[PDB]
Amino acid sequence: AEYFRDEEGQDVLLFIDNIFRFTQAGSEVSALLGRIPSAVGYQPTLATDMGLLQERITTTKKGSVTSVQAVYVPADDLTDPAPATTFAHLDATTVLSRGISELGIYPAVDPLDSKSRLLDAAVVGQEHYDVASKVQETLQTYKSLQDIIAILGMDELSEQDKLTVERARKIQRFLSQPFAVAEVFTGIPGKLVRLKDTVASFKAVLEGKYDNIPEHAFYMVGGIEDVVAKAEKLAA
Amino acid sequence: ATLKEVEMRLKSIKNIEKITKTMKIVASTRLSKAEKAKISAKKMDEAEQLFYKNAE
Repeated sequence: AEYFRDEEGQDVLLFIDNIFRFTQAGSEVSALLGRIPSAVGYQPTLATDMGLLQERITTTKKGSVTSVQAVYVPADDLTDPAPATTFAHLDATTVLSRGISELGIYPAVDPLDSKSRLLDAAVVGQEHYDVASKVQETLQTYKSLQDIIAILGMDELSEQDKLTVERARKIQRFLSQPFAVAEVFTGIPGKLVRLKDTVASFKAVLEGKYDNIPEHAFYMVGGIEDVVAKAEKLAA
Repeated sequence: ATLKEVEMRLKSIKNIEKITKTMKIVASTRLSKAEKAKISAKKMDEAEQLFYKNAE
């Protein structure tokens, strides 16, 4: 990557898999090196080794390198120091939780936990930010309401809350989009929708312009045009 | 693990405590109105019962 970044002077697009294995590898030889076990048996040189890797990957005056680094988080304990150290060092975190996979949503990206500081009302402008702010609130409310729904059900809930719940379920399944590489693992034609189009399509939903559309007609389909089309499909 | 599975279960128990607390309070709120109605109603009923009694 350095040869590309510097010497060839081009852009790169690094991918590493899985960096827990990198941590783990260092941990194994730590013992052999005779170094006293650190927390959860990790190498005491955990920080500096991570640091050398992470620091090496950067966008210099010369090249620019876009790393995408997979991390395996044992038993989804992000608290585990090795994931936690990596969590800090990475610029644009995305968390993919098991639960979301189980909900049948592929992406498995947990929207609440995926957070990137690249999202700003300047970086992606006021509209993008505001739309996303509405999404974030809607989902967080929905999560809060899960406890109430669990025992009480839809009872103490307001009309406003009911619309929010309905929207959240629609958004939850609007996020669901098939991957091109899951024309094998799901056998559904992949769908890639341009960013501007997605912002617009999500904007419409939030405004409730398509809250007359069934919940399952948002499920595992692309854009608004597709959501509408799957509404037509269900209608038929 | 033990700690976390305990902890999540304890959080659940906490949330349950909170909901049952909340519910109990709201129940009290509803109860006052309920009692108010029942007096007025019972008075009306008693006037009819007056006939049934006296009629034996």
